[PDB]
Order: sequence, then C-alpha cells, then structure tokens
Amino acid sequence: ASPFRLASAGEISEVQGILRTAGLLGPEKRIAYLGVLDPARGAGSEAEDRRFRVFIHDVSGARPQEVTVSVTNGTVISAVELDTAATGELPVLEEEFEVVEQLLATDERWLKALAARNLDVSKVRVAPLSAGVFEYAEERGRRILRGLAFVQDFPEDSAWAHPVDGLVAYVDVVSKEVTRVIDTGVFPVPAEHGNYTDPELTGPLRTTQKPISITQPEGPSFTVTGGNHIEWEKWSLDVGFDVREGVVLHNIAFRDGDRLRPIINRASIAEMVVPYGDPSPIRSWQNYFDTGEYLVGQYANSLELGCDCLGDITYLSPVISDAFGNPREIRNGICMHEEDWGILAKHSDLWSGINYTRRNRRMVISFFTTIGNYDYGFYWYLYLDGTIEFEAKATGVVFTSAFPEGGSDNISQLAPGLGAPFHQHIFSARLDMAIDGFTNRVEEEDVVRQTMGPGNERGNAFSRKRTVLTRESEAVREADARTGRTWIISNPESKNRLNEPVGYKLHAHNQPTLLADPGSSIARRAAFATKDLWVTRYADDERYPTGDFVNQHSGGAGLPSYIAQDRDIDGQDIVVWHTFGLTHFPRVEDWPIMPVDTVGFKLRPEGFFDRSPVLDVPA
Amino acid sequence: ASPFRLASAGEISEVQGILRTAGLLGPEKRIAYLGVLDPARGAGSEAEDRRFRVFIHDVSGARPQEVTVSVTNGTVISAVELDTAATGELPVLEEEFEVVEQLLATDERWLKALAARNLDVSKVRVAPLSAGVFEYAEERGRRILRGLAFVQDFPEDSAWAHPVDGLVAYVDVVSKEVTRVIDTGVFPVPAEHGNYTDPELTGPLRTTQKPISITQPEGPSFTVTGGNHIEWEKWSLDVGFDVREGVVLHNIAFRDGDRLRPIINRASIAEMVVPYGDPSPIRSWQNYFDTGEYLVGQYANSLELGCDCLGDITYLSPVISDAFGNPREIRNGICMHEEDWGILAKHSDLWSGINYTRRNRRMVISFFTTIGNYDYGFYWYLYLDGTIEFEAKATGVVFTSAFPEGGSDNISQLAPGLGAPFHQHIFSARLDMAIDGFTNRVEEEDVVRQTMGPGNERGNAFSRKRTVLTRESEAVREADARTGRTWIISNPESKNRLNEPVGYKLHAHNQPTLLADPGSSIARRAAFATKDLWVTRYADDERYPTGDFVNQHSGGAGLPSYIAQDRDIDGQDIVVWHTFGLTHFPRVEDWPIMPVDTVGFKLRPEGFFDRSPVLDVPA
Ligand SMILES: [Cu+2]
Ligand SMILES: [Cu+2]
Ligand code: NA
Ligand code: NA
Repeated sequence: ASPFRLASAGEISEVQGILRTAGLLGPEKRIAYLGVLDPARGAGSEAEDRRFRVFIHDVSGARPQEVTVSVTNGTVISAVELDTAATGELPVLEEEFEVVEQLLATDERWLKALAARNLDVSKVRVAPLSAGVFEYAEERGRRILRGLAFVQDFPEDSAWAHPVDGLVAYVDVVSKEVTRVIDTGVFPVPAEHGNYTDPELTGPLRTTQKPISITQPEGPSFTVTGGNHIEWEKWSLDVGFDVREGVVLHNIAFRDGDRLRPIINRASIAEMVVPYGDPSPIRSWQNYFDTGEYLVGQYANSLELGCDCLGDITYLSPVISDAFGNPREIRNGICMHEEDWGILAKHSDLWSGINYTRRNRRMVISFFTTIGNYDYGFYWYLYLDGTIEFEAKATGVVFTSAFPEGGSDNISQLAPGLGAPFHQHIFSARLDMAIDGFTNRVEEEDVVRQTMGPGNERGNAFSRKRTVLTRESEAVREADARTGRTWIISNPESKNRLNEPVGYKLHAHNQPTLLADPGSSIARRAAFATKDLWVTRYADDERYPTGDFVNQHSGGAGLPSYIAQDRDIDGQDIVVWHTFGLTHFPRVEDWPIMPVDTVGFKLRPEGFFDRSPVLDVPA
Repeated sequence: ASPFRLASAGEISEVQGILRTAGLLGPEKRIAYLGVLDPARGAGSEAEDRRFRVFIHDVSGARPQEVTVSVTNGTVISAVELDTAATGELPVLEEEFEVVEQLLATDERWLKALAARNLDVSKVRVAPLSAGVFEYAEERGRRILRGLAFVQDFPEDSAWAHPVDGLVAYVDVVSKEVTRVIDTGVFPVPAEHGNYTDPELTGPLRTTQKPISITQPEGPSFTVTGGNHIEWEKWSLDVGFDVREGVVLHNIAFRDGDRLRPIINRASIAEMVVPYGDPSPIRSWQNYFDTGEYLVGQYANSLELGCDCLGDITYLSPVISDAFGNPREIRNGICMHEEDWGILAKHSDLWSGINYTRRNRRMVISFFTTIGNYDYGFYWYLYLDGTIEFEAKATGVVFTSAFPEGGSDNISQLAPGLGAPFHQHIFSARLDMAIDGFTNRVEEEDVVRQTMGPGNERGNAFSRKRTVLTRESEAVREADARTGRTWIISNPESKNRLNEPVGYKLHAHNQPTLLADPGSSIARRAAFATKDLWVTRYADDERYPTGDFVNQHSGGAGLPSYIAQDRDIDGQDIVVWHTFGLTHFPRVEDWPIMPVDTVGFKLRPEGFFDRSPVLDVPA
C-alpha cells in the first residue's frame, strides 16, 4: 500500500495530465506549488486516494487558482479562483528570480541612480525580494517584488561584498512595470572582495588536517522499504518531502516489546522567517519567509558524498514539479545515516564491583537548502533512548548593507564600509502529536521554589507544578527559562506500569522570540513568532502557522485565526507549534562566509516507558 | 622544561620524602589532598619552581595541616595547623568509604532499626555521606559522616534498588562514636532488583546494531609534546590534572597568522554540588559537593578503547597520591581525540555559480569520574572556528528512597515503592581569562527592543546594549534568556582591524540555578550556585567558589568573601565563574541505570579575528 510514499515522477506527470484535461493548465499557466496531501484521518482502512494540491499562476494577469486533484481517480476534486488581495499572493516563482533586475535595467530612474554611483548596469545584480505589506496602496492585489542591488565585479565575484545602499526599487512582475524607485542618497559601495576561494584572501590552505574515515563494513543498521519507510533500533517512520516544508516525518513510532507505539504523527518545519531590524527605509520592509514565500524544499541542494554527508549514507531523491507540471528530481536531496553519539549510559559500582558502559547512536535525516544568500541544514535525529531532536544549521553569506559613517545601533561592521543589518531566523516546528495514539493533552511544567518554614524547616525543598492547557484560548504560551519551563504531551488514557500517564517532554532552547514592535506589519504576519508554544486541535486545513498564502498577505489567517475557535484540547487530537530562532548580530567572523550556527529543540520520554528502553543495547 | 607539565611519579615521591622527614607523615597521618600549584604570574623569567600543596588528616585526633612543599629545592615552604571549626574539615577520605557502615554494624540503636525491618546486617551497605552544617552544636569542629542504608541481596546486586527509608545515622569518624540514630518509622524496602546486566530484566540483547568504524589512517592531526602540550588546528594548550578539579586546561591560545594569541589562562570545573529537594529529615541535610568534598579527580575512571572513547585515541595517565604519599597512576584516565563535526560552512551562490562546502571538526579532551552512585563525563571541546565548549554528561544510578503512599511533591516514582528525590547537579566553571593577554573586562549584553515611532516608523528595529562590569560589587549577574543575555570578555587595549576591542562571548544554557530557599545552609555554603555569572579580580589563593575546605564549613566561603573586596575589574586580570546545572526530576526511564543527560556552555569569538578564521580549511 504505502499511502505515505514519496510522490513519483509518474504521479506528477499524471497531475499535469489531469489539470490539462480539465482545462486548468493551458500555456499561460504556471505551477507555483504542488504537493501530495496526507491521507485523511480514518483512511488506510479505506483504499488509497493519493490527492495532490496545486497553486496555479497565470502569466497573462488572470486570477490564480487553488486546485486539489485525485491522481488515483483522474479527477479534479476542487478548483477555486483566488482573490489575492484578500487571501494572499502565490509563492515566489523560480522564474521570477531575474525579472526584477531585467525590468530595472531599462528604467530611467534606476539607470540615473546607478550613474550617480558610477556603476556599470551590466555588473549590478538585483535580488528578487519579497515585498510584504506596508503603506503602498497600489500593491494590493498586485504581484510585487522589491529589488536591492549588489555589484558583481566579474562572473565569479561575490556580489554580497558590494551592496548598493540608499537605493531600492519595487516592481510589478506580471504587468512588467517598475512602480517605484527610491534613492535616499549615495553611500560608498564597499570595495574589498569577499571571495572565499581566492588564494589572496584564504592564504595558503592548511595541510595539517589528517583524514577521518567513517565506514560501516556490514552496512547501516537501518532498513529502507517502500522507498521511504525507515526501521532503525526500534523506531519506525516515513520520510516525506514537500516543496514548501522540505523533509517531513510521518508516523514516528517506537516498537516497545511487542507493541508499535505511536509518538508523533507528523513533524515538520511549517514556517521560517527572517525579519530584519534595520530601520533604514532601504531595508525596513524586509522579512523573508523562506518557507512560506520561497518554498525551501524546491531549493534543496544535491548533497555530495564526503563533503555534505559523511559515512555510510543512504540518499533519497525527491521529485517535484517544475513550473509547467513536468517532474524534476532533486538528486541526493535527502541524506540518511546513523552515527555514533558517545556514551549512552555508564556506571562503575563500588558495592557490586560491576563496571558497565554502553554507547549511544542516532539516526539522522537531513537536507540542505539555499535561499539567495542563506543556506540552511535541517536535521532530524532519533536516539536510542527515545529522544527526538531537531537542529537547524545556518550558514551562507550574511545579507549586507553599507556601514554608516559614525556607526549604527542596528547594523554590524564586517569590513571597511561594509555592514550587516541585525536580524533573526525564526522557525515554527509543527508537531501533530500522537503519544500512544491521538488522545493527547499538553501540560505546562514549571519548577516550584518553596519557602523555608513548617514542613520545610531547612529550606531545601523544591517541587514542580503542571497546568493542563484545556482549550485553545489558554494554549498560547511563553518561555520561562528561570523556572525551567517545559511542556509535556501526554495520553491521559494510556498509563505506564506505575499508573502514571505516558508522556513526552519538550525542551526548548528559550532563545528570544520575535523582537519587532507588536504594532508592526511583521508582528501581524508572523504572529506565531511572538510566542514560544501554541496548541491547536487538529484540522486538515490548518497546515502552516502563517496560512496557505503568505506572500503580500496581511494578518487574518494562520495561528491566531485557528486559536479563536477555542476548541477542546484536553484529551483530543492536537498539534503543537513550537517557535524557536536565532537572533543574529553579525560578527566579523561571519564574513566573508559564515561558520555554522545552530538552534533547535528536543522531546524526551517522560514516563512513556516502564524503565530505561536501552537495557537491551549490547556492550 | 614545561612548567605546566603533569606531576610525575617522582615528584610525588619527593613530596612524600619531605613530609615524612619533617615529622608530618607518620603512621597516624593521611593525605586528603595533594596537587601541583600553578606558576606565579610572570615566573617564565626565572627558573622552575615546582611547588605542591597538601592537606594532611590525623586519625588519632590531632589537628590537620595545610602544607606547601617545594619539590624543586626539597624544602617545606609552609606548614600551618588548621582549626577546622573555623576554616572547614578536610575532604572525605577514600579510606572512610566503609567506616560509617562498620561503626553502625555494632551499634545497638542501628541494629534495632535493622531488626525491626528484618534486614541482615551483613547485607546492609551504608554510604559515607557528607554531613553539612545544620542544627547540631556537637558537630562543630568534629569530623562527621552521615549514613543512609541500601540492601545488597548478594555480592553482584545493585543496592540502589533497595533503599531503607525512615532511617539515618550520624558518625564521628575520628573518635569512632555514633552520635545519633534517627528512626522516623519503617517504610517498605522496595523489592524489585535493579540489575541492568541480568538477562531477565534486559530481555534478549539486540542483534540489530551493525558496526561503526572510525579510524585515522595517517594518525591524528594533533601533536602532544612534553607529556601534555597539545597543538591542533591553530590551537595551543596544556592539559593538566588535579585530584580535586579533574582535567584542567592551561594556556589556551590560538595561532592567528604568526602571533600566538592567548584566550584563556586557566579553565576548570572548580566546584560541583548535588543539592536534594526532599524535606524528609532522612535526606533534607544532603548536598554532595562531588568536587570540593569528595574530589572528582581521584575517582577518574580508566577508559577503555572502543567502549568509553571511540576512534583514534591518545591517552594521558595522570599520577596522583594515595593516602600515604605513594604515586598512583590512573591508567588511560584522560582521552584526547579529534572528531568530525558536520558542516562548517556552506554556500551555493546563484550569481557567481560557485558551490562551496567545508567540514568542521573539534578536539575533545575528556575524563569520566564516579562518585558513589553518580558517574559524570567532563568534556572540553575546541572547534576549528575558535569556539570553546564544555559539556558534562551525567549518568550512573539515581539516588533512591521509598516512594510514599499517596505520593510526593518532592520525590519521583521509579518502580513499585521505589522513589528518587528531586535534586540538582550544579557546576561552576572557573575561567581565568586572558583575551589577547591579561588586561580584560566583561560586559553584559542584552537584546534591546525598540518602540514603533519616530526613527522606527515600521516598528521593525531592534538593537542591543552592553554594560561594563567595573567592580566586583557590580559583577554578580543573573541570566535573562528572554533578552538573549550573554557576557562578552574583551581586551580594551587590543583592537581588531575595524578598530573594535577583541572579544569572546559566553553563551549560557540559562538552566535554573539553586532552588533552595536563600536562608538555607546550602544557599550559604553553595552561594556561587544562586547566580549565573560572577567576575572577580585574579588572586592566586582564590581557587574555588566554595573555599579551600568545603566539608562542614558554615556559610559564606569562597565567592561571596572574594567579591566583598570590591576590586577593580575594568581592564584588569580577571576571572569569570559561570554557574550551570541540571535540575533532575527523575523519570522512570532513568531506572535502573540512567541514560546520559547533558549541560554545558560555550564561548565564541566576537570580533576577536579580522574575518572568519577558517578560510584556509581545504575542501
Ligand atoms: Cu543570520
Ligand atoms: Cu540527577
Ligand atoms: Na495529534
Ligand atoms: Na585573568
């Protein structure tokens, strides 16, 4: 059967053919998003119905459509015309990458700005930047990109070293019109190159690094069946891939003795946003929803053995649609491997004389994406002891500006005249929970300090408290690192051998959440990012914390809308949405290419098992 | 030549000779501590002056002695008699491990307590548990241990499974008296065994783990010279070992071009304490200073190839003193190795067409110690990009009690009738800073949110602020995870090429600090544990946050007394003391042997370098 299998080339071609046959994919049409939908709750007991969801753009100016197709049955389930002024523009198209530059290169206003700075238009790269929603009334219902310029001295030059500050332009990418060109004044274009492969800058390459060789002479300890079903050290799951979210994990479960015990039904990064903290009008509008606006899966890198993924690696090569509905594979886009993870457990007992040491390991499922200047690695880990973890690795080249004469409270200096505006990278992990099945609840757990006094005469006692989140109205929670705050997802109907509800505990990093003023456009569009933890009642159309159409879309959709339904979440099918991010004040060490920095979260079993689940691990 | 070399067997024998000779080491004397002192500031000018410090106990009842010896010249530099009521009792002796059990075995009150519960005295283990300072006037200036009992059913049995609750004893070790026996009532002794090598409990061992082979066919990239001097990937340091602190790192420096740039003069874990949060009088006194009371260095494990340390491992075997002054080797007690650490930096540029990926690695220096039921791994990491990290890995067997009928706010259930009292493990890292030399200062850095309004019309701006800690009275700081609080150690007189002071940024995990009421004995004796970050002016006698003699010292010693001098720390030779720990509410999964959990901290360069320090890493 495998209803959770990866989309195949054939299914994508078949979706193309069904849309063509239905008159929904003529020559003016482009696919902005296409993805398989998950099986309905209660299916499987039913025969397969592989359904695909598609967002269709029209290059002639007609309204776009949202369409669901049954590839199994050869039918259109639903097709609806979108009013983008109301519900949002479609994601940025790959084919739009060059359009902002191209339109600007023959615009008199743009040419005058470049001439004022003695810049050859043929050398000026313009990034295709999402526009957001600000004060420009003509943009409402128009497909707009904003353009920031970077000089490329020659084909292999890193243009990020040479930002053109004081200049921004706005462009209607459908009508092919430049709507505005703003020039607030010339800034020096920083002169130093940032070519990290140029020997003049790297100096002589190190010869001190002796090889490290990681092999598995008997092959890996996991199996892959049905294309994407993994079995490893009692874990079971399906590795999905979506052009928006990237790698998605389905049906995470753990085989405890004879019983396959569900833990998480679906795990994904459902949004990620990069808000900038520079109040210059040149960049004060910039907030990049890498997931919702750009689609991180579509820009997943092909990962090279040795370089990207080291050891004995099993790759998946997910298939996506191009703009015309033809299938296109991302060769070696997903890495899967197990790695040693140091000591699992150890004790040398004085009274028994028994010395005991065991090694840990983890299964790693990862991909790496590139969104303009940024490159991110998304890593999911499963450990022997039942721990589940996510880690993002952020690297690439920092987004640059001029560094103002006399400094800046909102920009860092990286090189002479070269700045890097402050920003955050903020993720939302959507964890559709299934702790021992779907009947789940969430408690907030704080450490409780106790006063010295009767019953605690020495003032040493400390405790904890748990507060059940009973309805969605009560389920928008903030971190409290000082009181060791965590959140436990339990099954109130499933008890361990000590008669306590089985559970998993989410441990957050307690990094700063969204810093923008609460009255800002970004605080509304990225409302999710203002709070660390949200809990909703599962619904099949509540997929993204920002809604389906983020591009140039105001508040009105996403998590705040979902939570208003105030649904019962106390022993129901629920979804946890955890916000976590990095706050980046760039350092000189980040330039000219950034060393990886990290953020994430993990969930650990909390009386899920009846004792340590790793007593059967051999020496 | 190396003044920071490890103590050799010969040095310890030479120290032993000096003591016995001058009438300090007869049959009634026992060495409770011995170690090499670090050289004085600026001693590199003059010839070597190797001194050792010794604490000497007397089993007859005579006053203990602190003694400094010069091994290089064969003299006693000083020898002072200690008043222990005033300055503290000496560290627990290895040879006292069984004395509490033996003294109780012949005691009528104790035997009555055992007979009422039908426990065979030959099967009752009693732990030698540190006493602290409470309400018992008789104990002032006396060497006291407390006893808690655990039943061992046979030689190979884990006694931790069988706590005898409701029962505690106090013991004068020197005069061999039993001062008190408290029996608050019988609790059932939990019956299930906790023998994690018993096939009945483990079930059949897994056969699913295929090997992972990590080799270096050209050997490692680090060199070791003069016994303990490491050079690896631009790093330079010396690996010391002390019987109290364990592994100590000296002279951490980085070769930037042709200059050896100091970063940290000395790094150690200078204290670690395990306070318990159960108000039962049976345990409410218990607070185990594993470092200051027990000495974690002397209980360092011999680490086995393939089991404890995997890959190409270079070992050090530190030598320490036994109770009589003979050198005793800890074979393979320190592991040193490099390991792969994923992606270092990656960018695939749309405009330049250049794809770039580099791999990270880290140097690992570790040891593993065992303190009764606890086992801890202490790991220091140096990364290619200049990051320095410490991680503690906590494992072993949880300290147990009965689980009360009708539950507990201060104890977790692990098995039928078996409890685990809540507790913390709180570490203090003492970082004697030398950022580009000794003239340093510390700033507290908070993220700063900005209000929407003039100068920030879109309400997107955010910033940061830095507050210099100018004097020790202002230098006792708490975490604020919400505002992204960090601490930067800089050198105001050393500027990078952008004319900004060079610095390193300390990133804490912001876990809870000491939870005990501020009026408790443990808040006084482990005052360091109540705050996240302390900065003092360097003094050669200020080595530990809890003082030189922790055992039965009344409050206030160490950091609170040091900070009270209120010295200048703004551009001076300073020391950072970072408190960090684990708050442990034991889970069923921790039983019968606990999977590793971790805590730590890191420091990253912050304008220390003129650009990324890893551009010369090869593909
Ligand atoms: Cu960043
Ligand atoms: Cu613990
Ligand atoms: Na759910
Ligand atoms: Na210092």
